[PDB]
Amino acid sequence: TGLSKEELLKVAGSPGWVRTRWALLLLFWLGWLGMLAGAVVIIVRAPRCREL
Amino acid sequence: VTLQRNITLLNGVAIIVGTIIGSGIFVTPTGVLKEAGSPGLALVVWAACGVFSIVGALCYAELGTTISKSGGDYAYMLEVYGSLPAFLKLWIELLIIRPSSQYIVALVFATYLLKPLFPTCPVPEEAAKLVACLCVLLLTAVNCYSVKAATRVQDAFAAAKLLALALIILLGFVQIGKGFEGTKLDVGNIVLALYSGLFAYGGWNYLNFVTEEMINPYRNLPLAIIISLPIVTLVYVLTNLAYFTTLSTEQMLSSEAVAVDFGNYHLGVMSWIIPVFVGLSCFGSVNGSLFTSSRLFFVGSREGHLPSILSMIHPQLLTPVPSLVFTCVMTLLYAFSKDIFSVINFFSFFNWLCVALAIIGMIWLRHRKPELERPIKVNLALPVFFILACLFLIAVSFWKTPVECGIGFTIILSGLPVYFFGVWWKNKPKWLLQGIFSTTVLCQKLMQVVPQET
Repeated sequence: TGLSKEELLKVAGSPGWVRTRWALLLLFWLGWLGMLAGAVVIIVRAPRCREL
Repeated sequence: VTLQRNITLLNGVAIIVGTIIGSGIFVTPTGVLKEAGSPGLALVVWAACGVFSIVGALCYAELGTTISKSGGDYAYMLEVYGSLPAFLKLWIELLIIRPSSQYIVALVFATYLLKPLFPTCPVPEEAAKLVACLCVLLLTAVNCYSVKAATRVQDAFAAAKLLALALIILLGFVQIGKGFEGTKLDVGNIVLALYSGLFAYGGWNYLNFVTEEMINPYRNLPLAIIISLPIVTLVYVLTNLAYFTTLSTEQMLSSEAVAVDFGNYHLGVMSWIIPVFVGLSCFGSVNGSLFTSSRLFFVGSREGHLPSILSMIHPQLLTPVPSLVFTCVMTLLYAFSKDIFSVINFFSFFNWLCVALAIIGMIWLRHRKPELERPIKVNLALPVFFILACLFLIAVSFWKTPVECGIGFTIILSGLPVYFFGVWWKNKPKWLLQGIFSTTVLCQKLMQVVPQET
C-alpha cells in the first residue's frame, strides 16, 4: 500500500519536484513534436507511388 | 478527491457508437460475402447479428444496473466467480487484449490517414509505426489532462464517423435514384458468415466500464444502449446496401479497402475524403478504448489485484494519470511486434467467453441473491437464448483455429504464477516490500497522485 493524500503533498510541493515535473511535461511535448517532425521527414523523403 | 461523475447520455452514446462502428464497416465488410455468397443474403446476415448483439447488450444493461461497481465484465465476474477467475481475465486484458487492439486500431488510423499520400502502393512502414505512436501519445495526453476534454474528443469523432457513413449511405441512395441470386443454402457456410459479422459489432460491452463516471446510471446506461445499437445496426445495413448499388460480388471480394474503391467510383476528384474519414473513424476509436482501458485497470488496483500505484488519482485534475500511463506504455510496446494480426486471432473468442461467463453469472446471481434492487429486469429466458447462441458462436472459433487456440489457452495460464506471487503470497519478502513502497512513493511524488477518497 501507498502514501496518504496529505503526507504526499508535504514532499511533492518542494521546488525540486515542481521543477522536475515542469521539465518532464515540457520534454514530453518536445519529444512528441520530435516524433511529429520525424514523421514528416520520413513522408517527404520516401518515394511516391508509381502512377497509373 | 474522487473520480467525478461527468458522462452525460450523449457522451455515453458517443463512447458506444464510437467504439462499435470501427474500421470494419469500411474495410472488412467482405467478411460476410465470402461465406454468405449472395448480396441479398449478406444484408440479412448483418440484421441477424444486429438483433443478437442487441439482446446481448440488454443483458449488460441489466448487469450494469444490478451491479454498479464500474469494472465492466471484470467486476461482474468478480462479484459472482470471485478472485482468481476475474484475475485470469484482467491479466489477459492488461497484457494482451486491450493493448494489442489499441495498437492495431492506431495502425489502421495511420495507414488510412496516410493512404491519400500513397494512393496505389503500400504506405512507408517506418512512418506508419511513428504516426500510430503520435496518436496513442496525444490521446493519452488529452485523457490525462481532462475527462471533459476526453469526452469532447469522443463526441467529435463519434460524430465524424457517422458523418462519413452518412456520405456513403446517401451516395448509395443517389445511385439507386439513377437506377438472393447465387445464395448459399448451406448451414456450414452461413454460420461462419454470421460469426464473421460479430467481429464488426464487437465493442458494445465497452460502456459498462464507466458506470462510476456515468451521471445517472439507472436512467442513462439502459437508455444509451437502446439509443446506440439500433442506430449502429441501421447504419451497417444501409452502408453495406450502399456498396451493392456500386460494386459486383466479385469486385467487392477482391477489393482491398471497399469504402476507398467505392469512394473513387463516386467522387473521382476529392475522393481522398473517404480515406481521410476512414482515418478519423479510427482516431475516435483509439480514444474510446484508451479511456475505457484506463478505467478497467483502475478498478483492477482497487480490488487489490494490480499494484496500488494505479489507484492514485491526480488531485487537481481528477484523472487516473498512472493508469493512463500504464495503458499507453503497454500499447506502444506492440509497435515492436512482428506479423501481429494473427497473434490476436486466438483471443478473438475470449471476448465472447467473458460475455458468456458474465451472463451465466447474472443468471446464477438471480437465484443466489434474489433480493437485489434490479431497476432493469429482462425476460427470464432472453439471457438463456443469448447464452445458447453465444456458446454456439464460441464453439466455431475453436473449430476455425484449433492449433492457434492451443496457444490461446496456453497463454491464459500466465496468470497462475502472477496470482500466487502478487494477489495471494501474504507479503513475506520484506526487502522487496520496502522496495515496492519506495517505488510507489517515488511514483506518487513524481506524478503528484493520491488515493481515491471513498
